[PDB]
Amino acid sequence: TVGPRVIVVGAGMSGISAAKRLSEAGITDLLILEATDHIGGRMHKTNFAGINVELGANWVEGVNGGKMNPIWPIVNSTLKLRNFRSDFDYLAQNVYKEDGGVYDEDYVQKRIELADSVEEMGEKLSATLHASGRDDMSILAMQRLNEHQPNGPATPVDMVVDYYKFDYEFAEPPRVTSLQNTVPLATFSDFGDDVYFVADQRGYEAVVYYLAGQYLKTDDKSGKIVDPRLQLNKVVREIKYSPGGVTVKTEDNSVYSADYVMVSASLGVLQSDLIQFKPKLPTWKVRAIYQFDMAVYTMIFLKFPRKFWPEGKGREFFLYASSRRGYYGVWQEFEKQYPDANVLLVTVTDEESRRIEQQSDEQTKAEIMQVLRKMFPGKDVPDATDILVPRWWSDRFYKGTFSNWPVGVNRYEYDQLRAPVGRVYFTGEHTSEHYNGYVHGAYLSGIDSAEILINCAQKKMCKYHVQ
Ligand SMILES: Cc1cc2nc3c(=O)[nH]c(=O)nc-3n(C[C@H](O)[C@H](O)[C@H](O)COP(=O)(O)OP(=O)(O)OC[C@H]3O[C@@H](n4cnc5c(N)ncnc54)[C@H](O)[C@@H]3O)c2cc1C
Ligand SMILES: *[C@@H]1O[C@H](CO)[C@@H](O)[C@H](O)[C@H]1NC(C)=O
Repeated sequence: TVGPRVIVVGAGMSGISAAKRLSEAGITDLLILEATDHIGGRMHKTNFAGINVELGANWVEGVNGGKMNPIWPIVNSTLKLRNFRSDFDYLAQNVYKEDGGVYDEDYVQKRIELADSVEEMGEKLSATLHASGRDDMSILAMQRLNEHQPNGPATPVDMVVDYYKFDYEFAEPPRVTSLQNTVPLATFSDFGDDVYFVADQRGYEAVVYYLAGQYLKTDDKSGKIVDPRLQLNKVVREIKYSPGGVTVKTEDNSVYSADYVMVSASLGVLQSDLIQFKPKLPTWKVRAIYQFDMAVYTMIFLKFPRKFWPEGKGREFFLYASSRRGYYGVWQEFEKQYPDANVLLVTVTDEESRRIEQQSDEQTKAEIMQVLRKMFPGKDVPDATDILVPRWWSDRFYKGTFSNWPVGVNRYEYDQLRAPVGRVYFTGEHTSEHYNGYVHGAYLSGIDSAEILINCAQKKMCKYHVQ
């Protein structure tokens, strides 16, 4: 109403957080333009076969550690969102042979232990690397170094173990991933090694909503955010920035003025042509944008006439050691989370995600049936009655699921990513210093971006030195 005006592009986690931090400081003249018809962004639930499941973020990652993960209190104490600790101690008993049945546990255990040791030496190595990133390498290069081979895990069991250890976490193979920025990982180093599966019918998005209703006006009766400051179905298509101020044009031809703009759209959106910047963003910034990775993590859901898979102690997570690396490999059954549901969850990432998103649900269901018959022969496995294939990559407002730190990108040029250009500020998981790719990362990045601008608006200090 009175003071500087900031336009926040996008009402995701970091978007909502940023505006909240801005409000708190006094900058209340905010306008949040959100492309979709809902806040939450990549924190989004949907109805699959009469239950609510997550399309996007599904875990609170990093719990029980030396520092409190800011999302965990909100999830466990404040909203008391239904969630369960994920236990992976029994994967050794649950790795399926490409053709028929499981491997000898004692065998698989060796391979897991071996894999863990190679990664532990990765940590030692990573701890010695110069902070300039000068002597950084891919996770694979390290793996090769320890295993004394021209290659990383090359055999069906080893690979699915490798996939589970890395791909299943970062949504890209070890060979594209920076050793120095994932091994070890601050998310786990700081907040603990535990991850917690949110399975609450309100949605994991309830966290975003909770935060949003601490500064945005909500209807006393229904609870729906009624604040005129949040505008849904507003698709920012052009940002005009000059010494004087900023213009923000949306897709319906509205043009807005403000003193500053906070961009919370994903790295993939920035990488696309969705938001045009006039004038064009400096080279240094563009090169930072296009060198970072916007990975794709696809959570394929399936429902079945009956339950043909093992349930009980250490049965939640099972692997499929395909000879075609990353082929329908990581499986999750929901006996605890959605009792009597008959839903399985297979995760694919990266190269496979792009294929699968592009093909018909039927074609996919077909492929998955085949695999499931091989995993459980001498059982009668019914065709899946329903399939869900989240198409995040294909979606213009996301163009991926989360960022991954790639080999080549050093700490400096990562900072160029978060750096502002004029009155154009950036936020989102991909700007998060130590927690890119994560809900908390997005959440904390909101606060940091906000504070950077607040420091400029109020304290009148606006030179940002990239480091
Ligand atoms: C499949 C998947 C699984 C994941 N797994 C985990 C996990 O379980 N645990 C965890 O901690 N994190 C995980 N994440 C990552 C986590 O979801 C993100 O780090 C976090 O949600 C990012 O929030 P954000 O505000 O940075 O981006 P977003 O949530 O994408 O916010 C951007 C918002 O801007 C909007 N938008 C984009 N373009 C425009 C525009 N042109 N105009 C106006 N609005 C625009 C979008 O609609 C969106 O609402 C997962 C993500 C996905 C999708
Ligand atoms: C979450 O809440 C439960 C049940 O109220 C409580 O016992 C526990 O302290 C919390 N769990 C974690 C991991 O913080």
